[PDB]
Amino acid sequence: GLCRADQQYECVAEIGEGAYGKVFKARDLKNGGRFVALKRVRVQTGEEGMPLSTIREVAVLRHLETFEHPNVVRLFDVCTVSRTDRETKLTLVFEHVDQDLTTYLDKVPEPGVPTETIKDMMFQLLRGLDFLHSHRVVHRDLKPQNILVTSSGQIKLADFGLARIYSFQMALTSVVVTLWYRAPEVLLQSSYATPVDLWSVGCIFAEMFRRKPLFRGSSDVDQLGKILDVIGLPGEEDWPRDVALPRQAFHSKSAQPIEKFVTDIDELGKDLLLKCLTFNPAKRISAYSALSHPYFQDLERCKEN
Amino acid sequence: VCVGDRLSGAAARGDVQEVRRLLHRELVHPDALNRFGKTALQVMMFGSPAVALELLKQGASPNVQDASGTSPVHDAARTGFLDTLKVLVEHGADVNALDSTGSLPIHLAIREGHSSVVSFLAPESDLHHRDASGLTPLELARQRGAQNLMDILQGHMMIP
Ligand SMILES: [Ca+2]
Repeated sequence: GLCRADQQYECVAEIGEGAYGKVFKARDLKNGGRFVALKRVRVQTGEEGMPLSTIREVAVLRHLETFEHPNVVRLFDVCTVSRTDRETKLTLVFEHVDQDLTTYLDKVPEPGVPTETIKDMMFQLLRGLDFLHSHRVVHRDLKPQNILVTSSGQIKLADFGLARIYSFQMALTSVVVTLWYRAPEVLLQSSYATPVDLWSVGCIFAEMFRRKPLFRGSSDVDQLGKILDVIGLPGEEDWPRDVALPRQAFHSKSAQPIEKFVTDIDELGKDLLLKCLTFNPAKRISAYSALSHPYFQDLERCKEN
Repeated sequence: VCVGDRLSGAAARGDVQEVRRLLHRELVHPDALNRFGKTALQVMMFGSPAVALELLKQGASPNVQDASGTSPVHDAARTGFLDTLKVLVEHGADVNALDSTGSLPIHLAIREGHSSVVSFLAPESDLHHRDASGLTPLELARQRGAQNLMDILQGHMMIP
């Protein structure tokens, strides 16, 4: 192709696989032996001999990386390892952090995550997300497994930016898709934009206090029903036009007081929580407005001792 | 070979339930090699002490090294996860192992700024040891301008 990535990175373990290729944990032999994540991305080439839009998405990731936002994982390099008339093979080399939010939440002692740390971690998550949304990138699959947490408690968003494409049911491997953090407009197969990620933030916010997912459905319709049991049946004017599932198919249910499901959250947190878990995407808060909410008022950023 | 792939994949994902299933329900050897030549303890999600613990309770060798001499205690110290480093050293990992740059785990922890790891390692580490750039732990800290780390190290060196 054009670069020999195999001489700089040593694969150590296979950690994943998407529609574009496998993902490896690897060692960066030029930079101390630190771990990185190697994502193989095969880029389709078309009649005209040019890489198709996947190359443009990789361009967007390189663009984003020139800002070096602290709350997204670093893109250290893009290597083209092979070029033929049908495909380019790229290896994307990302910073790898050896802890996700799932594991942090699982190992923390009783009685759970300190209040102030929940606040600091939600502030970093929203800062990362506002950075992506302000460059028109929607994450679309935010969940505790691709929120990485450094040993000093810094949050980094990972696993975003490549278009959703068909792949042979995942190469036939890895088959159980989690719908627990998906937004109602996506479960309804309606049109979606950036508000889909604030729904997921709302679910993760709740989970930081609960240490158990808020809405555990097992299909699109069951996931919706578990949602509406808590927040109540939306008005007819909040139910999207032209979708297959009618408001009628669900219970009439009022909202429940959220403290039945989330204990220990203060009154400012409750307000922000409900503003992320707003059914109609047009009424849901934005990430930039969430950063202004009074909940973040006392952000106690490193005192003495 | 495929069980070493499965077991090390689970460990590197932090899937403690699949690690436990493989080790206790299927009784798999914790030092099985994956297709890259590594065990699960070498490649494991280093911020999940529960993974390290399952693997070490079942017999994994804590002192494995790769080519270069990097062992699990180097990676725990570099990534800064003191909880996993303590599990490793409770099960017999050597805190004075040298990687190929001749660095101790405490050299790596200093380079990354991880001050709770440097306090834990200071009293057991060879604080006179020089890496391949000729730097003891204290000299490295001073070169980074890490005054908090200097104070920790020098308290262990000023025996008098
Ligand atoms: Ca950079």
